[PDB]
Amino acid sequence: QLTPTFYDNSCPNVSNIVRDTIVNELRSDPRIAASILRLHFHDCFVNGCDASILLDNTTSFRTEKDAFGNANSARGFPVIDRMKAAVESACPRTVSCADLLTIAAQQSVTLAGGPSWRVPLGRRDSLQAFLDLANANLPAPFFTLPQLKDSFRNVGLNRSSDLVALSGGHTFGKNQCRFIMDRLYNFSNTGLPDPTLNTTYLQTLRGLCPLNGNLSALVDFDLRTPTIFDNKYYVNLEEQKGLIQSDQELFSSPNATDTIPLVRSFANSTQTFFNAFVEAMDRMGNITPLTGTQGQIRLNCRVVNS
Ligand code: HEM
Ligand SMILES: [Ca+2]
Ligand SMILES: [Ca+2]
Repeated sequence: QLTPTFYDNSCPNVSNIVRDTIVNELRSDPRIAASILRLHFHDCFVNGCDASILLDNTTSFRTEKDAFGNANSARGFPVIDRMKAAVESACPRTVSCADLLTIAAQQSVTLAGGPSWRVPLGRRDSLQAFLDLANANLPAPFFTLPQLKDSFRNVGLNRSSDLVALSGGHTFGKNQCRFIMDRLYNFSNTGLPDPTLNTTYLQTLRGLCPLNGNLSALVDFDLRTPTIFDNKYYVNLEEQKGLIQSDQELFSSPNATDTIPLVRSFANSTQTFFNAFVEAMDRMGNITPLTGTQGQIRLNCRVVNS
């Protein structure tokens, strides 16, 4: 069983070292907190939170970094290497990369103004990476609500609260124009924009992402508070201002009978959202972990120990 006190004797300073690393990085890269939370999400949705996403290519298995949901998108790997080295110096061969990334995600959320809590620990590192599984399990922005629900259920998160609360991760961070081009100019082959996108915001987004423009251009997920972790993401949805299709469907999908009340509840109360986010985060962090003597305590998060 995972426990928040796992390193209280072997490495009581691990959380502080992780925090310091992120604080320093945030000065030159204000997007790193968001990037790190996303790395944890993409780690957990593929064979569980086992740091499999951190592994680089080998001649026997491909890296998950080349998955459709990670390639030219996932970032912050060098920052993880940095905190891992700092932690390895303070506590040799003690903290797994899987746990390190989990702590990094929580600290990132807190540093951005979100809730503060101690995450369950005791996870161990995978002996391989899963590219095919990553391509199959990571949800895409063009997924319908039923598809989003299916994706979460597939990895073990059955609750609509899991989906709505965790989607709150889009309260900060960046998104490439490529992922909303259809919503802006030709949605579902209708030759028209997505009707669930506020028309005033549509104009703004079209200006940032013109047709035939730079598809890699970045746009803020939350137009209200782009870098602050808060409940503004849900207020946006209520106004049809969710950035990607998967965001807005939580409020506008024909299948949103169960998610709409959750969106409203989180928009109406920061406390309600924060409580739900921590609850959902710990549930995601509990997805099929390797524990005890299973797996290893990876020394270099990019490669399996030898
Ligand atoms: C519900 C399904 C979800 C879908 C389809 C989805 C999709 C996306 C997409 C398309 C991007 C943009 C990537 C890019 O343009 O490079 C992204 C970024 C991001 N996502 Fe999600 N996401 C989902 C759930 C989540 C969850 C559960 C979390 C975390 C709890 C999360 C956290 C983030 C963050 C923080 C960013 C910004 C990362 C950065 O700026 O580096 N996402 N997501
Ligand atoms: Ca994983
Ligand atoms: Ca925000």
